Amino acid sequence: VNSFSGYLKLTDNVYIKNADIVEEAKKVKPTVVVNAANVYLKHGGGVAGALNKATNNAMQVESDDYIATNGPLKVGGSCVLSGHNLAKHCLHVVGPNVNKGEDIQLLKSAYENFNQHEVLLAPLLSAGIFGADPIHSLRVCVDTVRTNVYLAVFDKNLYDKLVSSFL
Ligand SMILES: O=C(O)c1csc(CCNC(=O)c2cc3nc[nH]c3cc2F)n1
Repeated sequence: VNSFSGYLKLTDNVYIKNADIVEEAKKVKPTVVVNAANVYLKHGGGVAGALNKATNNAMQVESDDYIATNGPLKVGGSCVLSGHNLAKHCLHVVGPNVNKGEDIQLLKSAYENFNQHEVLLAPLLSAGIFGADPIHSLRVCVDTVRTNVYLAVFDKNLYDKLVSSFL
């Protein structure tokens, strides 16, 4: 049993809810919240901008030190950093950004990072301002992630479309 509430069950291990991931993280304090990161960990907008704002920019400060030491992530890659006031840990995962021309096949590699964590609160990778089709992102998620993933979808209209079209 875990503390996630109000989710629709899509499969054995994937659950979904119309929710603001920031508010959901603040209430659950999950072990892992996933950020929709870019390779530079520049958390300017979308999910990343919202998560970072909720940490009062502490996420960005920590991220800048990480990049100064380690250099950029790979598209499809990830790193584990602090969850600050939102979670124990934040898994920063880089989905391909279609608006940068990045190969959508890397979306599966991005979701594979979730398998290193038994339970996660996450957004749909490469959705929103990353330009991919969220229906496709949900399909890749379901077909790739084997650990228990709680997906937060901010837009109610999109949430309803994702549920109604799910196979
Ligand atoms: O419906 C979805 O989940 C969806 C559609 S596009 C996309 C990526 C961009 N997300 C955001 O800008 C975003 C900003 C927030 N500010 C406060 N809480 C937020 C949650 C967010 F998700 N997510």
